[PDB]
Amino acid sequence: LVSVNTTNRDGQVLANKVRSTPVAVSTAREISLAPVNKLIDDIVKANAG
Amino acid sequence: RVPLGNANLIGREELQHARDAVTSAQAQLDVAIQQYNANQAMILGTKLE
Repeated sequence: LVSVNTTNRDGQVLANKVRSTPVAVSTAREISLAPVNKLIDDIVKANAG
Repeated sequence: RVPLGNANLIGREELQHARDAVTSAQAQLDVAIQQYNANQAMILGTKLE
């Protein structure tokens, strides 16, 4: 049950501001490729002689 | 042929030709060896499977 005050009505009805900061950033599910690079180096070294 | 030339019993062009023949044979052998090595790069001495 919500009761909203209206005594002060200095007009601002539609938002008119921007911000350079995101909302709800999620980083999990971003993979680091180091181990696969190590595997690739190992494979390349084995077939060069 | 070298000893005869040492005593000056053959022309010097004959010695030059023989020495150049030795060098050319060496170069041809090098070509053959490198060809064989190139072929062996695709096997690397591993079993068939």
